[PDB]
Amino acid sequence: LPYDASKWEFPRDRLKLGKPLGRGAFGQVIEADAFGIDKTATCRTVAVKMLKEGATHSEHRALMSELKILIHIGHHLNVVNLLGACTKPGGPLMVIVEFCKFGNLSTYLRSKRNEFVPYKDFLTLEHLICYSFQVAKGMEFLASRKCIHRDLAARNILLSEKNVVKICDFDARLPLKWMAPETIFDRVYTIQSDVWSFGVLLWEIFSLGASPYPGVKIDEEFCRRLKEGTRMRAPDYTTPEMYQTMLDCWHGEPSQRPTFSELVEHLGNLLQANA
Repeated sequence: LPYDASKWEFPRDRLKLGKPLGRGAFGQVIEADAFGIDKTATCRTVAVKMLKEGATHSEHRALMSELKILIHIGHHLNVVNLLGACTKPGGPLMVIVEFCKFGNLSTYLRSKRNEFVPYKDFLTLEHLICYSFQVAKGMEFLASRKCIHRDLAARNILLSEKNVVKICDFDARLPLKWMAPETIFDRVYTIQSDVWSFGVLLWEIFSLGASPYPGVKIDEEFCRRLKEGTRMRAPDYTTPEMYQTMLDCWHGEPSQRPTFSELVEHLGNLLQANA
């Protein structure tokens, strides 16, 4: 796949690496200041995806692959965007993306259970609904580019400066809890199964950062219930209409669940109705 170096290549000497933002079995992210990464004379903090010390050609083919997908996907305010890359000889392959200072959404929300009042420092129904709305914008975009997230959860939503929230990958979690029933069973992954996932994320937003299916067992009977119509109860901070939206996204038939386009319209209505 082509890599237009004129548009994307950024000089390693303009990149100053800082503290690691995360690790993994293959990749690793690390904070960094890049000068003029957006054509202006400013030092901008960014997130750098680079390989680990001793990474193989397939780990190398992987980072490079994800680089082209990012270039493919394109730009959207509600995704963690590609800013530039270091691919030429004389250094480590590095994929520079936007840095989101507040971290994933779940961890952030949990931290604000004390700083939250439905209506008026504090979060409010407007925040929770604005984050939901933004994630639907972000997903309507990815769906437009014909991408499927496969694991849409709040830990994969990062919070930046303005209350802008961005999707990435576009304490632990049990990823099965976000899986639509046909995905769990027939193992299919479609955007309509991302909407189910979206519904679980909404639930996380209004439970202020909680784990779905509170203390329930994920046995084969769990997936039976789930396939028959069993569903989570309203989280402590939802709006009845936000909960109704969860039930919609959790529809048995993927075709009957709303489309992200439909959800952007609906959440825009709820948001504006919020005032």
